[PDB]
Amino acid sequence: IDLSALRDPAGIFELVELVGNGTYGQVYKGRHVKTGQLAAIKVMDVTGDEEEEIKQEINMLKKYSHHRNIATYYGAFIKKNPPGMDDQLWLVMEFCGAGSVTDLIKNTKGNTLKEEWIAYICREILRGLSHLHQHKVIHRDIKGQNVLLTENAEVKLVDFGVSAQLDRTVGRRNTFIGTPYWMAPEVIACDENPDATYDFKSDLWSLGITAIEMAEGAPPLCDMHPMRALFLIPRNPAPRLKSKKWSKKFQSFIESCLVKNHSQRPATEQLMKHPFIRDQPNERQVRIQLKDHIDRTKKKRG
Ligand SMILES: CC(C)(O)c1cnc(N)c2nc(-c3ccnc(F)c3)ccc12
Ligand SMILES: [Mg+2]
Repeated sequence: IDLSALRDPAGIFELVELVGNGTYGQVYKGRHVKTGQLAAIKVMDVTGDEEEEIKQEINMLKKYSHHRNIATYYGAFIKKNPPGMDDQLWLVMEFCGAGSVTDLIKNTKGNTLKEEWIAYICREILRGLSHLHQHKVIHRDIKGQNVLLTENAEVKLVDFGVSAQLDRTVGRRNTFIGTPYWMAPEVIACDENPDATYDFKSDLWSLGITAIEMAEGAPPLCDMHPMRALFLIPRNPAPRLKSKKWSKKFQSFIESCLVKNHSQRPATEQLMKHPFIRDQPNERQVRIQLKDHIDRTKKKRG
């Protein structure tokens, strides 16, 4: 890509406010100057050292974010600064006004979501992942914070900042990256074993952890230092839901994502056939319930 070809955003997009109290770093609520359309705008310095990472992120946004379960890319802008000073890059995308899944859990009594909500959100994440995996992309940072909701309760993935683009379906990677509590054992192995590798199945493990996060309010081992969780994830039994209150169908779905040996872990197509994902006869009411929660939360703040 050509960063020099990018337009200055003045008169096109404007920054309104930093989002989520800094939880996502330099991500802003923005607005189109002419139409008033909202957007999320990620702001970064263009240093010569992060060129490959910036290119990977723009390429993912440009090529794959049109899918209904990914927050859509609107374009990129550059604020040029004088010689010796770093230019700033803006990546502009769809604004998911209802916030994250982590926020949904925080704003729900008992910090636990109903199974029917978890089935709906997991299916939408799996559809977004299936689209990415079909295009040889590994997201590598699936977690509740990167799963957002629109005001209409549509589910959208964000943040391609640590993603990978493979050359073949069976392609492998070895970068130790991601968020510890959600990381698959085979990704964790790359920190201390230089010969260890992984593949796209790592995203399905992260999805299973995200489902536990929605059910129990936090991923397993959340109450421990991340270095201790990294030590335990490869050696502990695969996580399961603690309570037997959950349906056997949901318990079975978690048992399916959370296979430690990734060679034996299912891909998205096999997981989307699971009865927990496949059978959703109340999805219309789930979306009404989610929209009612969204509307109430918006009113409660002021
Ligand atoms: C309302 C909310 C939860 O603050 C929001 C809303 N809409 C978005 N698209 C957001 N996007 C990101 C995001 C994070 C990392 N890399 C990105 F490319 C985008 C973060 C927050 C977003
Ligand atoms: Mg989209």
